[PDB]
Amino acid sequence: VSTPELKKYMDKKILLNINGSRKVAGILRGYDIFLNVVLDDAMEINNHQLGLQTVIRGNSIISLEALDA
Amino acid sequence: RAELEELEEFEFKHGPMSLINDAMVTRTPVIISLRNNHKIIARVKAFDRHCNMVLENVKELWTEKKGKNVINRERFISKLFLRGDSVIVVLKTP
Amino acid sequence: KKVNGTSYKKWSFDLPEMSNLYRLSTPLRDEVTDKNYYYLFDKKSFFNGKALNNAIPGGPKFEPLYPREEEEDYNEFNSIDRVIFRVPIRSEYKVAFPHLYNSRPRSVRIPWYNNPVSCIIQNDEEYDTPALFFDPSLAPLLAEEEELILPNTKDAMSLYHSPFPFNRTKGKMVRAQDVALAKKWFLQHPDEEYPVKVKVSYQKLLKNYVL
Amino acid sequence: NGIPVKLLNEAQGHIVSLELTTGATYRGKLVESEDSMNVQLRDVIATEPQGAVTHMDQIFVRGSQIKFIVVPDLLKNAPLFK
Amino acid sequence: MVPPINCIFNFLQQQTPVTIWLFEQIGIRIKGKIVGFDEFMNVVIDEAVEIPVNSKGTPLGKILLKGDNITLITS
Amino acid sequence: PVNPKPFLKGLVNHRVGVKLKFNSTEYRGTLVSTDNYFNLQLNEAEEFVAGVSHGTLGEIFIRCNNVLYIRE
Amino acid sequence: EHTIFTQLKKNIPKTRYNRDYMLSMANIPERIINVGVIGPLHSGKTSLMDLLVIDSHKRIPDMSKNVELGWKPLRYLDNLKQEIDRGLSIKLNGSTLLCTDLESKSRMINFLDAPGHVNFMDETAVALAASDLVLIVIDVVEGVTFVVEQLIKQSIKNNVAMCFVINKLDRLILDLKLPPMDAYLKLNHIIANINSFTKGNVFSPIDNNIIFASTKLGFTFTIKEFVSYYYAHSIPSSKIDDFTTRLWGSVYYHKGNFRTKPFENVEKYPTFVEFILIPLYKIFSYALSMEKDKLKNLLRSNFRVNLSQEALQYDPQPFLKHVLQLIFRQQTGLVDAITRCYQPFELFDNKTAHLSIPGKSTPEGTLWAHVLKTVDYGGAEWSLVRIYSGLLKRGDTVRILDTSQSESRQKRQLHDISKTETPSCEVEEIGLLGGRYVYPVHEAHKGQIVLIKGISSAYIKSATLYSVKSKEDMKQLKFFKPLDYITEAVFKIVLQPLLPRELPKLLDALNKISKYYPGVIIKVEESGEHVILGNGELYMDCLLYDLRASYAKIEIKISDPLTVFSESCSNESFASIPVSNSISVAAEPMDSKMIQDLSRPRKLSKILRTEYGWDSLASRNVWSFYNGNVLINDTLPDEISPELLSKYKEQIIQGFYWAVKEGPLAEEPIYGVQYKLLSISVPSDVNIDVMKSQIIPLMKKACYVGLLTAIPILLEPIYEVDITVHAPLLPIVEELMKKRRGSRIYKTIKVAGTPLLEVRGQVPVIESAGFETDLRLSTNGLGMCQLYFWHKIWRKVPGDVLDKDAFIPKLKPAPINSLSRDFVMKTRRRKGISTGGFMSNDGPTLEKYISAELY
RNA sequence: CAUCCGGGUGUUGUCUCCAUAGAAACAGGUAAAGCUGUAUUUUUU
Ligand SMILES: Nc1nc2c(ncn2[C@@H]2O[C@H](COP(=O)(O)OP(=O)(O)OP(=O)(O)O)[C@@H](O)[C@H]2O)c(=O)[nH]1
Repeated sequence: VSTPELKKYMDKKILLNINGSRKVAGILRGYDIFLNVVLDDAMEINNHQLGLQTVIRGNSIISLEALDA
Repeated sequence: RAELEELEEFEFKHGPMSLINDAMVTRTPVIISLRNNHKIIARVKAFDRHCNMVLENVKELWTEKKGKNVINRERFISKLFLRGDSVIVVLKTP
Repeated sequence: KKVNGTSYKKWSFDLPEMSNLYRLSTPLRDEVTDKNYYYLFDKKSFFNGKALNNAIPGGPKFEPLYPREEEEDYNEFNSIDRVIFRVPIRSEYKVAFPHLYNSRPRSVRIPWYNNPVSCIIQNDEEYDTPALFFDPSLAPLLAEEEELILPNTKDAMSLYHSPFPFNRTKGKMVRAQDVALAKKWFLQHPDEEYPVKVKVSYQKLLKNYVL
Repeated sequence: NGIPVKLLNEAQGHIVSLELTTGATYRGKLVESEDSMNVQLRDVIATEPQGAVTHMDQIFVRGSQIKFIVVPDLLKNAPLFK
Repeated sequence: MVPPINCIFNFLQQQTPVTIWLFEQIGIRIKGKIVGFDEFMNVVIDEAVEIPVNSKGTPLGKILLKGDNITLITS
Repeated sequence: PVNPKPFLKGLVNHRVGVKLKFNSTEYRGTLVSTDNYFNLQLNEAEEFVAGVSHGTLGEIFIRCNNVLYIRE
Repeated sequence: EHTIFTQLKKNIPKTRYNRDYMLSMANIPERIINVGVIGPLHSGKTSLMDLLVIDSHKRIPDMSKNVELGWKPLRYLDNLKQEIDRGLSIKLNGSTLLCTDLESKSRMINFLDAPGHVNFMDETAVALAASDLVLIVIDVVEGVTFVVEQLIKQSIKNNVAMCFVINKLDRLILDLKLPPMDAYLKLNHIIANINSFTKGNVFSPIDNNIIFASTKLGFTFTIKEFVSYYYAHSIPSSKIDDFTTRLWGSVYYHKGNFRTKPFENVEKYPTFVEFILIPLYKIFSYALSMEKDKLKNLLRSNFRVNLSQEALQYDPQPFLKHVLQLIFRQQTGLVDAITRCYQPFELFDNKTAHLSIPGKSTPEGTLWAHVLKTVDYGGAEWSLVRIYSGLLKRGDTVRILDTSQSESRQKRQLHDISKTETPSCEVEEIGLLGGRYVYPVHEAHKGQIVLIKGISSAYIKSATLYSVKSKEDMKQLKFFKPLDYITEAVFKIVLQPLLPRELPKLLDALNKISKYYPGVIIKVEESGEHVILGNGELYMDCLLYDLRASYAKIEIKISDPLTVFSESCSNESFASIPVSNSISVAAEPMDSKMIQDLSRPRKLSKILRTEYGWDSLASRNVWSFYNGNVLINDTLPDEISPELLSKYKEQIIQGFYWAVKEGPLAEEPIYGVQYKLLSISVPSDVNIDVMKSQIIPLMKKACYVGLLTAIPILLEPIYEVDITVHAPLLPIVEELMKKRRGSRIYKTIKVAGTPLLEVRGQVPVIESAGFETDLRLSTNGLGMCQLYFWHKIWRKVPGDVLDKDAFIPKLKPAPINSLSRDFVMKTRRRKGISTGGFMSNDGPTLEKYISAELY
């Protein structure tokens, strides 16, 4: 019912901890009620980039730790 | 609620939940695969939205196996309820 | 069951009867119960006046209650040429702000300072209407359980608004030598277009009360 | 409504503890939660399932992947319950 | 703000190279072009190609990948 | 323009193959019918054990939740 | 240490929530909402606070039978004899309450009951300063009065989150007897008015900002609260927010589970009216009018609430109140609304900047608190202090700075950019508010407002306390400004004590008064004539009572009430002539708009000037104003830019400051002037200090001369005047206005859906002198006047000062031109400037006033 | 300071109306009363 209040994390670089001990990085662009993240694309954790902009699904997210304070 | 139920029934009759219904009506022996490696050869009794099943004359088939080993075991059960999330593929052997 | 019994000590009613009683009374005890009416006509106010040896044109007067001793004798404070007499500074004031306008207030009670009133009291058939206001600019928890206005409620509100006796639908009983009715007319500040004798009488009554 | 959710909400501001499905315990000031336990924390440590700890500023967490959330003993006394 | 649905729509409009990661499955990925859109994340994807991950290519036709097992999108 | 559900509908009375979650095994059979929840019903279902036809089950009904993808 | 604490705890009401828990919560910020309940006179904010208190506590001590029943209101936060007896709340006595929300997230709330009566805005100001959210309350009936608007404006300065409480539905239901539709319309109108008053935000029942109430009958609610209680049975959890949204506005509901289409068919009664107002009306009618059994049945059915056996036998009004209480439960809705309103902490930073300049905080290294008010809660003097950052433990030795010593400190810091802590304070005990007790606590914490007992000796009125541990910390630190006690004092009174054997006692009491009432400029004059500038009559009276009864206990003489007049000119100056024991200056009357702006970086300043009064670039360059009086000081000759003699200004303007403080005409301050330097004939032999000293007198003299030249005037202040009469008594009011000298009716505002002509006005404070009482008597207890000064609006005292003929009578009031002078002369006499019962005014120097201005 | 003129509250006893058992529940049946309840990403498909 309630929207996830990620207005503090808008336009900030976030370490998205996702399923299977995996990780994604990137600046936050948008979101919705399911927790489906819209972010500008970055590397997968030595390190290598894929894509320009990325849209991560809600269920996959274990965490999204803020790189920028 | 009643209307909704009716609609659901209609859908079942039409779409993918028709075959199962038919089987139930006929009451033939059918095999059911599962998540935990259990081939359930059984007679169908009940049916709902979630693909839960009340089963009669039930014959489960698995393999109790701590390797290296090859054993095939199977047991008879008189009456057995089943949950839908375990089920992957149900098949009717003619 | 509307009383304790034949002792006639406690009484306890329902609404319609009470309303009727109130209506009957109306001619006799129309004491105007907008609290603000009595600004500078409360008992407290009267007391203050008495202890200040000060009047209200309607209100009672007394023997001054302390030794009337002047002899302030014109200091740099309270000279003629220092203070400025723009305002007439009537007695009306001196009691309405006893601690300021009267200097040396011995035994003077703090009075009230209330809000304004806005009401409709009418003797007509229709109820719950905007009579003489100004106009504005521009499922259900109950539907059809009720229609909002009954038949009693026309007078219920009035009763609720009312003076002491009636606002309560129950009570205790009182010696009939009790229950002064003339009281409530002589308290009510009346003095405009009555003859002087009447006014005097009213004043006397007030004095009697007040003491 | 979910009384544990309510409790969690109440705790907001406290130094809560938080273990996931992965088995990684966090401990820190709770910032915000929702109907679904979509937690945030501040000044939070992060224990790896194997052992090693890692400090971090602002974590967000998703309730579905949260296992159990430890609240301090103060909230036992009052006042959500009755 | 730019919602996920909106993003998906944009991608569809574009018909650009998309690289999907599978849920609870690290070793396999998909790479194609978005054709469809649904109320859920479920979308139909023509010109798809399966990829074993560098811990190359493999043959794969036209596919609709179900919404529940998605992880990544990019376009 | 082509959404998934309509594609699925179109693909009725035609060949399809389905992949599964844990212990992944491909299928191959002619599609009988489908619904909004994506539960499937196939005829002549061959079992591709990672691209190896193990057995022919025939007339089968696939539950939606273990399914990975649909292919010709 | 412990025993005493226990004893203290014992002497107090036991609370429904646990106090320990509250204390614990108060450790953690974001769980402490500081709210100031603030409104017009008799909004019923105190009453509301009382309700909250009641809800909180198990049983309250002085809560008698009658109050319980619901006849007399109980104001638990009246406290003091003054207030109990007066009918007005008269100081800031709030309280601290752990409250749950709709969805019970417990949160501790520092509530503060501001007084409504205008003459105590001091207290309101203090509340605002303290509080980060401000519960505005409004009387439905009197509507959004000017006062409310003013408050809103002044709260958007502060700045603060504005939760509104529309109190007195009961009065539109019962007194005005509005049809429900009519009531709804009225409410809408009120909301619109509120919005208009506001600049940025929008207010409505949706989005939890309005809170509808009636404290007499004892129920507050928000739409959301209502929905929670009595629209969760009927609807699923998904479509509840939507429903709520639908509820407000031009929206209708024709039969359909669960639609609800905006507009429309056959019958009227909108969604709001339908699902709320109508219900309320029904409740009222059944509560009063219906047979009891049926009502009970209804309440069992529709609301799921049970009338007890005793409650059935209550008298209507009390009974009604009880019913309402049963319906709308212990007021969590209000709390929820408050929570929704407060952002939070987006605003907080801004607010703190406003109070104490922008910059950045320092948490662990140093604690800082705003000593806000000194008060007398439990007899002894406490200090209500908001700890802004850090945590202040019992017995800690603490720095202090009265907000007089604030600007200076800042300046010093700037200049800087051996250790020297000027005063100190041992914190003897600390506790919470309030109502009728201090709950004593060891730790003060960042966020919470608390009464501290050691804090007093050093400070008066307002202060900053802190505890630094370094030079860096000190540097970081900022100091709060003095509170803009919105109304600003005007109304004068001169004390003597009757038996001057006890002048000392009076002095002692006077200090206390100054501390305790913080809107009290108490000037001690040269001639033993101790002076008190109150906000106004009532406030002054209250203060007098406090002094003459409690804080002194002496027979204390009291002058007829005066006002401070101030010195300004009509024409411009005509001859800058210097003085010697050598500078000459001359002044122009400033533009009205500019003055107004003043009342409410050089390039920037210039730009501002240009925007305001159409001033040129040179003019912009020259200026350097002072005091917040206001006067403007311009360096506008020819030679000054080449000259470095006119350079080094910081010293030069001291004289100007002095002049502004104490004028020529009355030693009564200067106002509304643009001063212009025309010549500064400094000699060759400097001796710098001496020169500076000379300038300090000389500048003042020059200013005086300029004023004299400029056809100077005393300015009276004016009271802006609310009058809420019954419509047909407006003629009476008009007549009354006519009767006195100065007065004016700007606009007769018809209040929506009442008989009340809110007839705003202007009245000179001097000719007020109990005006309120006069108004009330004449208008037979109708139209509560209110007089005030928020605007800081001054005006000409009619006619020409410096005319020896003037007037006829001594004891009587003087005519208007004549009065121009009379006041001035009397003021002079009061000061101790003139010599005699007959005297005059004239300004040296020199040359016989330039040969009487060349004849 | 006191004097009347009135008043509650309980402690009791006495006079006129309304009552009316000498004990029931276990195990669950019958009948009523009092509250609690439709799988596609965050809980149970
Ligand atoms: N009709 C009506 N009267 C009310 C209502 N609320 C309060 N009052 C009455 O009006 C007066 C105002 O209540 P208070 O709480 O004393 O007002 P206040 O907010 O303290 O005003 P200040 O004294 O200026 O602080 C009281 O005598 C109450 O009985 C209301 O909702 N309706």
